[PDB]
Formats: sequence, structure tokens, C-alpha cells
Amino acid sequence: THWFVTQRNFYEPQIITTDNTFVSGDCDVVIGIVNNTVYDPLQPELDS
Amino acid sequence: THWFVTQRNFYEPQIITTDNTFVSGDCDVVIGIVNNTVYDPLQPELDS
Ligand SMILES: *[C@@H]1O[C@H](CO)[C@@H](O[C@@H]2O[C@H](CO)[C@@H](O)[C@H](O)[C@H]2NC(C)=O)[C@H](O)[C@H]1NC(C)=O
Ligand SMILES: *[C@@H]1O[C@H](CO)[C@@H](O[C@@H]2O[C@H](CO)[C@@H](O)[C@H](O)[C@H]2NC(C)=O)[C@H](O)[C@H]1NC(C)=O
Ligand SMILES: *[C@@H]1O[C@H](CO)[C@@H](O)[C@H](O)[C@H]1NC(C)=O
Repeated sequence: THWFVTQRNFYEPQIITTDNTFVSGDCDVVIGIVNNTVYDPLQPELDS
Repeated sequence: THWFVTQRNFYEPQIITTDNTFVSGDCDVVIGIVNNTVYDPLQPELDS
């Protein structure tokens, strides 16, 4: 149901965050791309 | 005109940002240092 990022030698899922991913390009030129949400922890801090 | 940071084996320029850099010392003990401006995306996030 959810998506996580983990290492390739031990199972240790983490929730997707901007600190864990690297952004580049557009959503057209990648085969097999899947859609989900990339979170941002700074928004609650800014709103508070 | 502009200064970028890129990898060594494939030309892919990224905009100079405080996330890509690392701070140490002052501007007197490095030969060939160059004046420029290091941007910061935190200010628009915390202001706008
Ligand atoms: C993104 O998720 C959606 C929903 O599953 C997929 O469907 C398309 O999404 C884009 C933008 O998210 C829309 O512009 C299209 O109209 C959607 N097509 C539909 C609903 O048939 C999409 O495949 C996912 N991936 C991308 C890259 O959009
Ligand atoms: C470019 O960098 C040099 C050295 O970092 C600057 O030279 C110094 O500038 C300060 C004030 O900006 C002065 O107080 C010093 O006397 C200057 N020293 C020398 C040896 O010139 C220079 O001003 C910088 N230029 C710009 C446009 O920022
Ligand atoms: C390269 O050599 C020139 C000599 O004309 C000098 O002015 C310049 O500072 C040198 N650049 C570096 C990075 O040392």
C-alpha cells in the first residue's frame, strides 16, 4: 500500500522524504515510473 | 557568466547551492579562490 526506500543488503524501510531522494528531469523520459508523494518536513515547521 | 558544480565524468551542471557545498576557514589561506554568491533556498521558504 505504501512506498519506502531501503538498502540492498538489509530490510529497513523509511518513509519517502526530500532528504532521501534526488530530483532531476521530467516524468516523461523514464520507463516504469510510478506515482506517489514525496513529503517535506519543513512545512509544519514553517506553518507553526 | 555563471558558476556551477558538476560531476567529473559527465557534464551535468547544477545551480550552486548551500546543499552542495561545505564551509571551512576563511578567504585568506586558499590560492586561486574566486568571488561569487552562494544562494540559499531556505530564505524564500521561510519568508514567502
Ligand atoms: C501519475 O499518477 C496518475 C494517477 O495514477 C497517472 O495518470 C496520469 O497522471 C497525470 C499526472 O499525474 C495526468 O496528467 C494524466 O491525465 C493521468 N492519466 C490518466 C488518469 O489516465 C500517471 O500515469 C502517473 N504518472 C505520471 C508520470 O503522470
Ligand atoms: C573579491 O574578493 C576580494 C578578496 O576576498 C575582495 O578584496 C577585499 O575586499 C574587502 C571588502 O570587500 C576589502 O576590505 C579588502 O581590502 C580587499 N582586499 C584586497 C586584497 O583587495 C574584493 O573586495 C572582492 N570583490 C567583490 C566585488 O566582492
Ligand atoms: C594562473 O596563472 C595566472 C598567471 O597569469 C595567475 O594570475 C592566476 O592566478 C593563476 N590561477 C590560479 C588558479 O592559480
